[PDB]
Amino acid sequence: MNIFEMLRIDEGLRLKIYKDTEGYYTIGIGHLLTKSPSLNAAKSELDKAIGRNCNGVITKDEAEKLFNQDVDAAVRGILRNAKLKPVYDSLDAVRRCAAINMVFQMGETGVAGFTNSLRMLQQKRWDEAAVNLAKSRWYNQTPNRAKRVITTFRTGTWDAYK
Ligand SMILES: Nc1ccc(CCCc2ccccc2)cc1
Repeated sequence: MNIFEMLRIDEGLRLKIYKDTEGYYTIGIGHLLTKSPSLNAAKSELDKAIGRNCNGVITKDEAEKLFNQDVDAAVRGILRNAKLKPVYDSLDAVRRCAAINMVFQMGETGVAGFTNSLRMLQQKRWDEAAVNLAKSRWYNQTPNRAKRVITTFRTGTWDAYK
């Protein structure tokens, strides 16, 4: 198991525009296109992302290209973030994957919330961090996925994905 296999489990693969768990137009392996309710706006974003006229449909190769870019972008965002980088650097490789997973799903908009979770993770207080992480809109709205990610932070193993 690695971050690509982990996020492929959590996000799936769909080759036509679909709505994500929040109702937002998405394609591929969890590639968010737009939060606008306009399907036309989403199709424009898709064409811009692929560099061709797609009318809402892509191939698996193209979905995987966006996926590689999106994982890369999540990592690079963690490393540029003054609050996230020290915690990320403090973690082992498996727990780093859990961190990338959360930033893939939610961007960096939830860093100020999760301040306390971040401190517990840096302190390696794993059971306490797991309790705090679950006290969240994230957990309530996507509980099965959050439970998998939280188990990964708690244990440093892939048990929740096997
Ligand atoms: N949006 C959002 C972004 C970040 C978090 C913090 C938990 C994940 C993480 C843990 C360690 C290092 C980097 C990221 C929560 C919400």
